[PDB]
Amino acid sequence: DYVQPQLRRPFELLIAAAMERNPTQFQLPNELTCTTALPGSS
Amino acid sequence: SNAEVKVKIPEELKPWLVDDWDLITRQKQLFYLPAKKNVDSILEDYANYRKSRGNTDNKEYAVNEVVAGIKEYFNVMLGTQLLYKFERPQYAEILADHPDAPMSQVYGAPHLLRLFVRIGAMLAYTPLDEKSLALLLNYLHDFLKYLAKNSATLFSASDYEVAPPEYHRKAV
Repeated sequence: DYVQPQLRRPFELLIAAAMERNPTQFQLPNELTCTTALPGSS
Repeated sequence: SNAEVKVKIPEELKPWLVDDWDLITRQKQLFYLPAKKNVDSILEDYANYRKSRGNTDNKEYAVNEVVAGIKEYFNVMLGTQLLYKFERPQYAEILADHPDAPMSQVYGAPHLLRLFVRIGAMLAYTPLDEKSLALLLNYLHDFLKYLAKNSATLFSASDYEVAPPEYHRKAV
């Protein structure tokens, strides 16, 4: 007697979050390359 | 959110991701878009890979769930940030030339792996329970290891042409 985890909701949620993603730009994490600049020099 | 989901990028695929980024953005080299091995076929590979590697598998519920989910997830998110600023002309060209082209099609492995890199922060949007999280991260890592096992055979960076100057004008 065991209820396995269900991927349906996760995908529902994940796609719903993807719907909120505007066309910005793909960027890789800081450890990989980091293409972002830090707000400073002040 | 409460738990920042660390999808964990495979260290075997990191050198490839760094090279991918460099090849596209810095080298400005781009391959001929038409992908014989599209995302749909990759999903099919992965799905059947489970049942053939195992013996008495019944996780097809989740396998099919994942395939359907990934397909739509990749499709819906395609164009937003599943491609670099340099890949814009590819997106533009596909839609303009083939308005009937599926976003889950035309592109191959590099774009599906692209998804797994961006899904890291995407999972930070989604408050998933431990059960579903562990199970899912399992599949994702199984997928990642499936790709990583074929990093040299599947992923090919040699057949990349330096994108023509006029084509650069369709990106930047």
